[PDB]
Amino acid sequence: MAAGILKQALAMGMMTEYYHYIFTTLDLFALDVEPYRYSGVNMTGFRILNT
Amino acid sequence: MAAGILKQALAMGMMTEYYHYIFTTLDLFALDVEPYRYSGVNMTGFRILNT
Repeated sequence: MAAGILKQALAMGMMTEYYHYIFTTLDLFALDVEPYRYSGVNMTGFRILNT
Repeated sequence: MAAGILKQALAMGMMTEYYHYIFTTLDLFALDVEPYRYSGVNMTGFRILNT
């Protein structure tokens, strides 16, 4: 769902330095983040997998 | 070139209601505009082809 909602957020001009998103999911690290890392959004979440 | 520079402008957070782009090209009408019409940017140009 998070991968899906991010695409919609991009389309909507909401992936910028103005927005900060906290993600509840522990599988945050599984998300393709290539489309968003250059934009300046803040995405924070948690990870229990000890990589 | 215009099709190409628009993609870069989107990536850069520059296809929004704040920006107005005038295009010199007469083939403006040939551009896939599906990625940009919902965003609020202003794109204006000319067309000599009498459609």
